[PDB]
Amino acid sequence: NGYFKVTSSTTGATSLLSYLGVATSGTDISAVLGMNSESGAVLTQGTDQVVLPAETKLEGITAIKSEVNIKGAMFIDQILDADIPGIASFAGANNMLVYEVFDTGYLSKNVSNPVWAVKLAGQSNFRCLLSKSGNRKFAATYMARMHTVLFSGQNTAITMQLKELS
Amino acid sequence: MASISEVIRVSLQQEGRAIAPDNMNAVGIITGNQGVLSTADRYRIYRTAAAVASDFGASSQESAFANTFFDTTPNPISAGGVLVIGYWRSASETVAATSATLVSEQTSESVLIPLLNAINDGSFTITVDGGTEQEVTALDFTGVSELSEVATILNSAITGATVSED
Repeated sequence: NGYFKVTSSTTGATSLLSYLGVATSGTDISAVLGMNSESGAVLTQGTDQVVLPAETKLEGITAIKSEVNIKGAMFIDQILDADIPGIASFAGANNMLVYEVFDTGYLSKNVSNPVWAVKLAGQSNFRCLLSKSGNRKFAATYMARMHTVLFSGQNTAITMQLKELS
Repeated sequence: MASISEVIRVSLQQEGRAIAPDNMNAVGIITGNQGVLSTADRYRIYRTAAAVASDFGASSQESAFANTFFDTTPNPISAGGVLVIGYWRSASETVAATSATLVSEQTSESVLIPLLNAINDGSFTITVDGGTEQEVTALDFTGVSELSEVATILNSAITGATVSED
């Protein structure tokens, strides 16, 4: 895709430092090739060895918005309760939505119930959903139904009371 | 097995609440039966014969006058008016002594709930004056969504005194 990739056969702690330089023995291609030292060029030097990043937390979602600027997020897994306030605060700060489902166990006005905690905290960006089956797919069709709006047409602001889902 | 009756609530025979109008035709029928209205309960405002009877009794004189009033096809209510019933002490007004009564001015339900939700503990000092002044602390409002709930919590909080919401 318009990029010229040069990769040594050896893997691990082998460096292709040179930005194609210049040979005194001919007419260069380096300058026109656009991979000179002065020319902007990414040169990821070979890493030492295989690396083992420790398991991040779902809070590591910070990275995702760091690189994509999404606005509606999910998680395949269920978000564990202790992480709920953290991800809620993240949603409030990083200016996006986060749809999450819960089974009937979280049906209470109790503080111990994380969703009621969200309500009392005003963490309004952390949308909470119900599925007796705990159908995580229910988040998808939810996220896929709210966000369909263009914000340039005449009348397009939709609620979600009684909307067809999948 | 969910129902319509939660998203489209349809019912029958609900009496629209009546308020004292500035209108000229807010007429009065003064009665002489201490059965339902006291000196303090000096009057009561009505818009439907049905409610009139359901407060007095369809067998009551006041009920019959209400019917004869409400049957005139041009009805004062048709011109944005109300019926009222008063009370004058025809007979020996017995007034049973009641208890000391305390009322909050703040009718606003909405504003109260979040403040109660945020506060975990509580503190509260009433005096029934029946002895030791009360020292009431263990108050939680986190699980409250409606005024009735804080009411009942207060009830369980104050000895010798029932609390409620009207």
